[PDB]
Amino acid sequence: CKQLFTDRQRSWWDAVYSLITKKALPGTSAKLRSVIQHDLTTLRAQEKHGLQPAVLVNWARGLHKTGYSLNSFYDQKEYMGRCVHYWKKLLPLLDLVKQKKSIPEPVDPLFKHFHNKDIKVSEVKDLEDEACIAFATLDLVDGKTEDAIIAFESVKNVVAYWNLALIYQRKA
Amino acid sequence: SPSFTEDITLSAVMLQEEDPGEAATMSMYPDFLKSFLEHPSSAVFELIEQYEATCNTQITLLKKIVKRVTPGQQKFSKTASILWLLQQEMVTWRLIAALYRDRIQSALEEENMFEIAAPNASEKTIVDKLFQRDTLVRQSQLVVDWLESIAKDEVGDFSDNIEYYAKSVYWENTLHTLKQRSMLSLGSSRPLVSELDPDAPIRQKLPLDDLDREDDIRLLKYLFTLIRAGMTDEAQRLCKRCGQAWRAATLEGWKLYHDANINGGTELQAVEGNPYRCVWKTCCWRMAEDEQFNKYERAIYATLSGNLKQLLPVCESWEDTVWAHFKVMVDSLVEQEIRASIISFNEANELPREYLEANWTLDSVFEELQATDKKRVLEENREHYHIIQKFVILADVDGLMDEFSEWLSNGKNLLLGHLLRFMTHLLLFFRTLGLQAKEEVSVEVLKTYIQRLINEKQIELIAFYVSHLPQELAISQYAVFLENITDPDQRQRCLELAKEAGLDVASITKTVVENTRKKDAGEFAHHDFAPALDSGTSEEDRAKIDVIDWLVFDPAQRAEALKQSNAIMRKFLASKKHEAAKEVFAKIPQDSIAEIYSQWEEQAMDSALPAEDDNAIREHLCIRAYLESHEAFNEWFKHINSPPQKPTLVGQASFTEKVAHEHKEKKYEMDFGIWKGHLDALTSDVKEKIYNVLLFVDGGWMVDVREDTEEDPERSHQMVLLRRLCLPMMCFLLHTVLHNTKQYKDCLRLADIVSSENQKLYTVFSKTEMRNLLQKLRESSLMLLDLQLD
Amino acid sequence: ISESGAPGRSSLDNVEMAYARQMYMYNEKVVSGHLQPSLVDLCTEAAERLDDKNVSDLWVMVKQMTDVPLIPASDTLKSRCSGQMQMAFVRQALNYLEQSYKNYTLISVFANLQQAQLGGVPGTYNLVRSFLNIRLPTPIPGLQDGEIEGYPVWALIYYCMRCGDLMAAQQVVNRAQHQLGDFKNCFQEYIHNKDRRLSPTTENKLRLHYRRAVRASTDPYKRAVYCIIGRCDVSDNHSEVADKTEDYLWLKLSQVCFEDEANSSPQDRLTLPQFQKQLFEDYGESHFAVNQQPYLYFQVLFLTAQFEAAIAFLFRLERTRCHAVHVALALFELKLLLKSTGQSAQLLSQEPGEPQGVRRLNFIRLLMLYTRKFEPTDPREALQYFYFLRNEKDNQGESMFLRCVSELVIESREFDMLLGKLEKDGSRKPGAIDKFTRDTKTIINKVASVAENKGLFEEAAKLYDLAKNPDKVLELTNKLLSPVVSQISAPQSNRERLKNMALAIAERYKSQGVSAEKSINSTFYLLLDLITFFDEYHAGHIDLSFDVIERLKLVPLSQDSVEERVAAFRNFSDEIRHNLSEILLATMNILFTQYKRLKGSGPTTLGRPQRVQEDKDSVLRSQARALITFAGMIPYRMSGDTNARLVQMEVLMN
Repeated sequence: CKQLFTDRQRSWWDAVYSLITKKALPGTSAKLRSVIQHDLTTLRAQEKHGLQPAVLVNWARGLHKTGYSLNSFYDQKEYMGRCVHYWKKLLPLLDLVKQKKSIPEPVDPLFKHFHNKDIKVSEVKDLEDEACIAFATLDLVDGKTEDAIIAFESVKNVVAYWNLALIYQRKA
Repeated sequence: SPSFTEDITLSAVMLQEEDPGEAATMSMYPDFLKSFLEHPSSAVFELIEQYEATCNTQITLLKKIVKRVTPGQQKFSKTASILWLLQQEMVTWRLIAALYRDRIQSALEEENMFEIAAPNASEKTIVDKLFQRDTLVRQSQLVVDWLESIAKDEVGDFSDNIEYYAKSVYWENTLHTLKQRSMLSLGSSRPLVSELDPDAPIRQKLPLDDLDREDDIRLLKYLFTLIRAGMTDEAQRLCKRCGQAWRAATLEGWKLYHDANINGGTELQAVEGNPYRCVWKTCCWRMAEDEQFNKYERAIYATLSGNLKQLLPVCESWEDTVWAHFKVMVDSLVEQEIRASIISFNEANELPREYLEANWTLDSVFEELQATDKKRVLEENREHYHIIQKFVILADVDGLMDEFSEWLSNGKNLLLGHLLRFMTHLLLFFRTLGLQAKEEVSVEVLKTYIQRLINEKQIELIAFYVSHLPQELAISQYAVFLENITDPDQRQRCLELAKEAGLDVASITKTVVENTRKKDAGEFAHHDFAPALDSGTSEEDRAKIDVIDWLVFDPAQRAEALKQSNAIMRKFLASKKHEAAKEVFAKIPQDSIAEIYSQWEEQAMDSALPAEDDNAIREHLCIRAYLESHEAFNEWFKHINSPPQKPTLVGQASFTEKVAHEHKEKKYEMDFGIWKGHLDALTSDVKEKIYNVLLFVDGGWMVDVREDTEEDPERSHQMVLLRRLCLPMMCFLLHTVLHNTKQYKDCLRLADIVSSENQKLYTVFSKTEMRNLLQKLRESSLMLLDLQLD
Repeated sequence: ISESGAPGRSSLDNVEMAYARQMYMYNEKVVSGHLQPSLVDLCTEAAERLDDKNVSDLWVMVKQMTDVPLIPASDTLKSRCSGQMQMAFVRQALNYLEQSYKNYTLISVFANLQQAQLGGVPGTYNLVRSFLNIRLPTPIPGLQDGEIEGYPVWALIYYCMRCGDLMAAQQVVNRAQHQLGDFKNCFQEYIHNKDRRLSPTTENKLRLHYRRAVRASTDPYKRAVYCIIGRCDVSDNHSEVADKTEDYLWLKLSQVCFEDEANSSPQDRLTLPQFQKQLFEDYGESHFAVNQQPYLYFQVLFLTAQFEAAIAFLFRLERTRCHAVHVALALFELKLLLKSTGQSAQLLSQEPGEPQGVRRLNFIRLLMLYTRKFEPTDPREALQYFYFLRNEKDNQGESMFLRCVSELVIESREFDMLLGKLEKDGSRKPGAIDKFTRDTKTIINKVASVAENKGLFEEAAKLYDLAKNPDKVLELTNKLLSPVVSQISAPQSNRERLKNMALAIAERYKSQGVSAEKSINSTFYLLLDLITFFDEYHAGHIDLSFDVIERLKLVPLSQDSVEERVAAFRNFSDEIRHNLSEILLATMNILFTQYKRLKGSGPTTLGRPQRVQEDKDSVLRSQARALITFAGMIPYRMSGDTNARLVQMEVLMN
């Protein structure tokens, strides 16, 4: 079981590891840092976008699984911030897969394009609920508890009430 | 696609101003080119069918985009204008296809034969016989049917729109008033009617109810719109739905029996019509003379009769005008040829002698159309699409080319990209069919089309249209097209497109490089010319070094590539650019001549072997020798600047100091050994290469073998001057390099090689360089004398 | 379209001119420090003073609607998330719709005058009665009980309800003693209770009576009154669909409530998105024939809480985008309009879960199009727009306001009155932008740095001279004179004149005031001497170049001077190390010319005695030895050609 994806991800990981451990070349260090910064910006999705709805949903699911499994404070806040930063750009991509149109696939194949086809209207309600949860959590972090609890009572998701119970226990 | 539907549904209600017209115009070109390459000129029917399908598609797209908002702004106004121009272009394409079909059908029967002239019963047989005697009435009725189809297509879904308000009961108010008058003696204090028939008031000359008159006028408007389109089924359907079938029953008297029944088994088809068409058209002429009714009945009576005096204001549009004119002239001709040849005692149509003794042709139509005194028709006969239609119908050439010349002199203030594409396609179809135009207007059309193409960009559409141009102009324009090409992906895409279309992109790039060199006019020719005062590099060197990218991007013409490389290397050596020369030499491989002769021997063509291969071999060898000499010289100077690998006393007074001194001495000895070894090897190679040039009088660098070469006589003389100036310089540089190598066995001849073979006086040998290098030799000899040597 | 910025002084709109003047006065008051009243009242008084009446009344209505006691929110997202402010704004919109109907009745009375079928009489009840007599004085079919002075009691009650005159309704109820049934007490309670509290049992009984009997009478006014009283359905239409949607909207808002009050139950209330969709689709543009009167559409859109829809509608009109931007900046001052990124998308953007009408306004795209549709305009409106652009914080490096002002200054290239006049090398002056904003020195420095990075020389030098920065002035001077040193310096174009005037400005600035650092001044003097020797050599003179290069006292003179030359070379700069190539080239050219002249001149004849020739040869030997020792023991190497020419001149003088 070796390489179950695309060599681009392996090359990016190797470049990141080399730039971190200072195992690259001082001559091309400038262009290496530039490429790493561009890739990090594209991954964070704050200025340049071009990913996939499936990989963004996977990002959100992994972030939720890594955050709600522990009992922290600032770590959970950073996880929710990353979640809302991903959702603010996944929502426009999710608006296109609801009408049974074309999947917004990038020009560079990052994974095997044979299973990441988002066109089935099944968990779109759960995705919208998670996006609303991220929005309400960002509002509560920014000091908008009223709007946060209003959105939480409006939506119907178990993650919302779990985060609410965790916040209430921490406050107590 | 549901994307278009949802987009127009959102745009019909949104409050934004989005114009996808530019995107539609940019996307219609690749689809049109794909349809053109899929359907050639052979299957013209299927080609025009797919064209009409795609054109109706984009017309629906543009009309939806327009109707999605109120066209009040300039952008949407121009969009509606473009939509109308597209409708007109498509109707002109339909007319062109119809005319081409008619010409193809007539080309097989241009020549005929007459032998039967005895008449028989039923004038339909005489009409069918005369139809094959002259094609004028043939194309006349063809244009008539084409206009009828145009009206039918323009009517649209009116048959379904009628159902939204079709009535059923009529004369309700009249019946109520009559009932009131009969039951109470009141309610009709006005010129009342007698019967409830549509002809009773028009016979008694007393009307009633203005609302009923307005409803009848609207119903007559509907009947006129249904009949003008060439429909009768929907007409009688509406008649049976409402109750006014009297108009449909009356509009059935100008027909004729179809005498074709010969037995009882055949169906009875000779029941429609009447032999009283003469008195019918006479009564219609009298009605048109004393016309005093509504405009619609006046126009229908004018069309059924043919009185031009009252038809002049009856004609509403140019289509109706030309239809009425064609019908009138063909009817006059047919009735004249039928009556004057058989019997002429009762004039069915009151035509005087001035109209009876006049054979109408085809130019008279355009004559009266231009002579139309109406301002509307005068303005319509001076635009663009009307004159295009007129020229297409007339099949002229002189006036057409004159108007095209006036258009070209005016400029692009009327034509557009789609217009130019349609014109180019029409010209190509005409040239494929028959005849041609002029070379000047042809090359003007081609250059305008390729200019519009390069303005619209899309590199996937330029190669598929450049091939239609003549080879010379096509290559000359593809040169400028490829001069501005970047990105490796786009470069390889253009390469694949050219290879698929069949264009010689290799020779195109070669001509590009040749034109750039001719525009630069070289750099100090091929002779060492020092610049005046202090100055940097030339402004053309940047372009010369940047043009090598697209040249090396295609590894196929290695011979010409190395020839141009040697040319630019000579130019750089003349204009002082040894650094760039060294960088280019390090970038290019060393087995260039090897690959050259390998390709030459693999192409299986040794019968026409010139001297360019040997010239390139000699040029590359001389360039490599000069670069090796220069690198050896600068390495020797850098080693002289560095400590000369000698135990130099720098202060020794401790154990660590003496250990460091011994280590430095060992390192210096090793470096000196390596330096002497490699310098002796390189200098022995340079001397072995030089020994074959010393015996010559002139020189021996960048020379030629025999005739038939790429170099010019002027370039040959420049290279001869350069080699004559460089031979003593190269020999002196070799002697200077061969000095500190501690091997004077091959240097002891320096005391006599100065005044050796020199028949030519020191004139054009550049006194500065030779004096400087002789001084360098003297300094090296003094250094060797200090280091113990003669 | 809109009132774009005219190039310089020209002709603009009086409305925009007055608004810019009022914004200038507001900025002046802000700079002074005194508390400002409100720009809304100033805009209202300006619209009242101007000859325009329709837009003046529109802005009066907008001001009277915004002057409601509501808490100022932060963004449209927060406004739509908060629930209390939504119902408060809905109640205020209903009250203002009642007031607007009362004002329309007053206007109709003023138009009908007094002596015209019982004209208007002072007093609310008398005015309502006069309006009823003007509309329909005849008894409408479907009358119950009696009448008040022969007037339809049901129509009078409906008119009182539509006008909102609760005191007039109370007077009508008190006057209708025996002219009505046993519902006078219910009417009085419904009028006196603002929250509509008239017993739930009585409300249910009235609803049942309306559903049973009052369902087919010929009195639309009575039917609507009974429906409003009984609280039935959500919409009850009789004969209001006739280019008068105000009454229909009022009835819908009165029959539909967001919060559950008295007699509240399903199938009797709706949501705000429902009315939004109803007004956007069925009552949209080119649907209900409302394009001829866009003011009513804008009013109903602002009343139904559709600020983004109203802004888009006002922007879509002709000669109205200016007023749209004005109301947008007014709402921004009042703290509204949610910010949204995007520079190429449309203005109306939304997210999954947002209703129609309340969308996310793309403020970034709005500012982008506003800046793109403008030309080099007047400085007053420029500062008025900068006062609003500076309110935005940093967004992905720098700021949008800074980028906009940089683009504007690099497109205008003018600062003699906006930033400060210059006599020849003076300081800065309190310009227009300086009299309102501080940090002017840093702003000018950043602008000049941006101009230098783009490709500006003379204007950037003038800007730095105005901002008083000798370090940066000398830095840019050296950076602009370094590449020209490599090429020729003869008067052939304009670059030499530009560098000459720049050098003159720099030297006069250094003479009048404190110059730059020690190394910077040393490099400046070095470059001055070098360009002097360069022009002296290019002019065709050799002895002058020789004597100036000997008096420079910085070239390698002798072996004892090579040491100090190398010691001083370690304290040079990149330009001082780069121009050495051209310096040595010019030196070797001059030396070769001198040697050629000496060789052409006879040793014993044609002048020049043998002793002078020997002295010149010895000084050439010394100069060559010093130069070659320098070039050999400096820790810097260049190219093979330069090295070969160096050794060539070394042995020529050797």
